[PDB]
Amino acid sequence: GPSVFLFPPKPKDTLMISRTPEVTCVVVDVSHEDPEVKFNWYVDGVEVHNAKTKPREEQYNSTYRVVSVLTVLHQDWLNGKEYKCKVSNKALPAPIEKTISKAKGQPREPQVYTLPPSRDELTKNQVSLTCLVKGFYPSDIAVEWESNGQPENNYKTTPPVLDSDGSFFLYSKLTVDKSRWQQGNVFSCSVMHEALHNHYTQKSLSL
Amino acid sequence: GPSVFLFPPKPKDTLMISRTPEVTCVVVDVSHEDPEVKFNWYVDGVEVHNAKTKPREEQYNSTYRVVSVLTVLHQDWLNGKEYKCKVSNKALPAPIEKTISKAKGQPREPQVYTLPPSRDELTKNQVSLTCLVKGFYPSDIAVEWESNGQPENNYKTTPPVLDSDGSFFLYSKLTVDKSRWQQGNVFSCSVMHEALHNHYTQKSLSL
Ligand SMILES: *[C@@H]1O[C@H](CO[C@@H]2O[C@@H](C)[C@@H](O)[C@@H](O)[C@@H]2O)[C@@H](O[C@@H]2O[C@H](CO)[C@@H](O[C@@H]3O[C@H](CO[C@H]4O[C@H](CO)[C@@H](O)[C@H](O)[C@@H]4O[C@@H]4O[C@H](CO)[C@@H](O[C@@H]5O[C@H](CO)[C@H](O)[C@H](O)[C@H]5O)[C@H](O)[C@H]4NC(C)=O)[C@@H](O)[C@H](O[C@H]4O[C@H](CO)[C@@H](O)[C@H](O)[C@@H]4O)[C@@H]3O)[C@H](O)[C@H]2NC(C)=O)[C@H](O)[C@H]1NC(C)=O
Ligand SMILES: *[C@@H]1O[C@H](CO[C@@H]2O[C@@H](C)[C@@H](O)[C@@H](O)[C@@H]2O)[C@@H](O[C@@H]2O[C@H](CO)[C@@H](O[C@@H]3O[C@H](CO[C@H]4O[C@H](CO)[C@@H](O)[C@H](O)[C@@H]4O[C@@H]4O[C@H](CO)[C@@H](O[C@@H]5O[C@H](CO)[C@H](O)[C@H](O)[C@H]5O)[C@H](O)[C@H]4NC(C)=O)[C@@H](O)[C@H](O[C@H]4O[C@H](CO)[C@@H](O)[C@H](O)[C@@H]4O)[C@@H]3O)[C@H](O)[C@H]2NC(C)=O)[C@H](O)[C@H]1NC(C)=O
Ligand SMILES: [Zn+2]
Ligand SMILES: [Zn+2]
Ligand SMILES: [Zn+2]
Ligand SMILES: [Zn+2]
Ligand SMILES: [Zn+2]
Ligand SMILES: [Zn+2]
Repeated sequence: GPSVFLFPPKPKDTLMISRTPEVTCVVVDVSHEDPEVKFNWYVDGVEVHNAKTKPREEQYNSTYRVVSVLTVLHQDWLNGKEYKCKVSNKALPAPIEKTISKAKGQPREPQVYTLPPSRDELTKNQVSLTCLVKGFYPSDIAVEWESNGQPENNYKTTPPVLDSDGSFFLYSKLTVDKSRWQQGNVFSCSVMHEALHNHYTQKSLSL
Repeated sequence: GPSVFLFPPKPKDTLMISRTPEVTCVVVDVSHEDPEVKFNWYVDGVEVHNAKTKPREEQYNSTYRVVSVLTVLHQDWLNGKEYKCKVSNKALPAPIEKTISKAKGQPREPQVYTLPPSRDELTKNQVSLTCLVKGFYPSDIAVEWESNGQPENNYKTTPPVLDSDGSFFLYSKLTVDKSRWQQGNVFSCSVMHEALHNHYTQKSLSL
């Protein structure tokens, strides 16, 4: 019979009040002999009716796939409200329900530290600028780099790593020409996390 | 019918000539009506006969599981030899073969850089000592920390991250009391990777 998958919003969409987070309920392996699908949505057990269901789409394996999208409020998601998607179909002996929420647990604010290149690296043509983000909970987080009101995109960030105290840390590495570093430009590590003030902070790095 | 899984050696066992790396061929879902299992092992297509097969073990789901262990030579594994495990059984329409080798690709030597705590962190009771390992290929690697001929084990290391040039980097974070740092102890980041001389290097960090 059919299977249901319930997907959370994109993490950045939950941390920027200007964006619109949504949860996505996908049903797959709907058959042609029973193609009719009913979604019901609940927020903390209270049925809501503002979801937007897309029309069925036949797949190449002779099944149907159908998606319903529920917009969630910025504050509702961060305050831990629970979103339940119930999918009903004439082939199911009982409806299928799935519930999802923001990662649970007491929040912990990141500490953000920028580290200049190692003295041994200063001999190369490019240098690594390092941003350590530690002590945060939950692990949902975004990191980017900027300089002079422009995105610096030659960077990579590690996944969050579970630290010994139950919080998370990561590192972000930005690679720049040694000349840019020596000329004194200011680089900034930008971090978005639920437990920061306005879910945002910035730390800068320069010679 | 039966399924076969072929496991590589532990990465540290491949990088220390004093250790003994082995590949492990596991067969699961062997039935009771056909419990007889024959392993054949090949190194670069040449059959070898020094593997050590364990006796069948019944599982709680009324199947059998059987394991064969082939020791591999330090140099053979690092030189890219291919290990094939062939499993034969009266229930298979044809034998099952699985092949495994060290991660393939031109090797690249890690650059190892140690970074002292951020100036802003020096106000806390504990500080983070950072070891950046970058530019290495393949991603198999081990990292630990030492001080005064003793293991410093209050550390966490990120997984390898694919960098923009196709090599890998990671970071290791060692947490020590601020007093230990200020008292001038020497901490050392130890790295094992195939492309280092003797697959080993060390970098030290102190105030
Ligand atoms: C018949 O065909 C259908 C349709 O598909 C085939 O699909 C592919 C393979 C084609 O090449 C063709 O062969 C076919 O058309 C099959 O349907 C599939 O069923 C699978 C299970 O049977 C199911 O697997 C589960 O996948 C989950 C992850 O799905 C992600 O990522 C995959 C890529 O890896 C992608 O295919 C999915 O679409 C889905 O993508 C995410 O979707 C969400 C929702 O839209 C996105 O979230 C939104 O994103 C937007 C921006 O994009 C915005 O931020 C919104 O706010 C936000 O809400 C998200 O961004 C997408 N991510 C990406 C990367 O794209 C797994 O989690 C899941 O796992 C759990 O799985 C197992 C349990 O079953 C266990 O291993 C374990 O417990 C795990 O916890 C499954 O792996 C497929 O998703 C599903 N495919 C689709 C397209 O729906 C059907 O199976 C087949 N039937 C038969 C009988 O063969
Ligand atoms: C009937 O029962 C059997 C037996 O087991 C049940 O097992 C558990 C669940 C119990 O609670 C009971 O319920 C039962 O007894 C079932 O057999 C299982 O079949 C699975 C597939 O059907 C198979 O899944 C595959 O697992 C691979 C990973 O296995 C690892 O890790 C798991 C833990 O996650 C562990 O259970 C395994 O033993 C194995 O552990 C590794 O073993 C190797 C070899 O020993 C170790 O390597 C050696 O290590 C030593 C030091 O330890 C030294 O360094 C040596 O030099 C070195 O060689 C390694 O260290 C071990 N690691 C760990 C962490 O322990 C997956 O990779 C694999 O995946 C691919 O899988 C899918 C494809 O099928 C895809 O998703 C994808 O393509 C992936 O690429 C599978 O997930 C189980 O391993 C297997 N269990 C065992 C114990 O063998 C059987 O299924 C069941 N039948 C039925 C019909 O229900
Ligand atoms: Zn309604
Ligand atoms: Zn609940
Ligand atoms: Zn907010
Ligand atoms: Zn033999
Ligand atoms: Zn081959
Ligand atoms: Zn060697």
